[PDB]
Amino acid sequence: RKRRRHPSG
Amino acid sequence: PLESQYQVGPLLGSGGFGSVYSGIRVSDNLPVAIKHVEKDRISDWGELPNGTRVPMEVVLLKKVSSGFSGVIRLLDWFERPDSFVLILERPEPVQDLFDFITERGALQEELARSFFWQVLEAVRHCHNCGVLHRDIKDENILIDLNRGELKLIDFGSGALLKDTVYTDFDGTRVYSPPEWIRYHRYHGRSAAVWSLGILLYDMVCGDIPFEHDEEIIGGQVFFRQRVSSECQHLIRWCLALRPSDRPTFEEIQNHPWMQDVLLPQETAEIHLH
Ligand SMILES: CN(Cc1cccc2cnccc12)C(=O)c1ccccc1[C@H]1CCNC1
Repeated sequence: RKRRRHPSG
Repeated sequence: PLESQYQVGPLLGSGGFGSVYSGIRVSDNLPVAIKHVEKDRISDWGELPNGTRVPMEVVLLKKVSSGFSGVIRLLDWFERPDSFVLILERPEPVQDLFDFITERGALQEELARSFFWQVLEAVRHCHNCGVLHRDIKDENILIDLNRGELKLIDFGSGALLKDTVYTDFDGTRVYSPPEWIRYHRYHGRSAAVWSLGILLYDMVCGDIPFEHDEEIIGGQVFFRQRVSSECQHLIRWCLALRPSDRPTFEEIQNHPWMQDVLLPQETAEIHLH
């Protein structure tokens, strides 16, 4: 399962 | 002069927060992080006591950077024609909590308890200093791997803490609460507690629970890993749909799952070294 960062904004 | 006080090393990262370089203070070889933000890219502005116009982030870092804590310390800052430069502490050796969880997977509950406790103390410290972070997430947490201490970073989406409603938000959506998703309104403490529930799930399950707005407002927490009943209960309390049903910081830290926390040094020796 794809774990990813999430940019703010 | 910034060029003469700090020896500049490699780019550590860049994004909506600006560009951050590794660095070394020439005066005493103190490791620093050197953060550049373009003035045009700065949304919120504030004034220091002296009345100088600075980015809100500088204002917030000064309010929390007094003494020692689990918060990144602003050591200095400079204004340039088109940018501000921030000189920040740099733990060494360091890994951010996002990369740490990617590499290790779901954390043992003993380790998540120690980390979550330290994040709680760091956030209490911000709130005691009048500062609301508004972007609590694993990406914004550094681990000092030798000392076992967590450091909160990136106040570029924060605000002065207040008891009235916020109607603006520029933090991370997948950590924002359902009242923000549905109504574009939240109160500071209860929204922080929601983001802490997300963080705790992230720690004990290996990834955040929600990716989509519908999941955030749906009120259903499925546990994809083995998590104790006590820890599940704390997470579900932090993620109550109604803000007033969420625990205070005191209720979190008095929760049965939070008792008998490891010391930072114990944490490093057992889990990090
Ligand atoms: C650049 N950097 C590292 C970093 C940042 C701010 C202060 C620091 C102090 N000592 C060491 C490292 C420091 C990141 O941790 C990073 C990298 C890629 C993507 C995102 C991020 C963070 C920055 C804010 N939002 C997430």
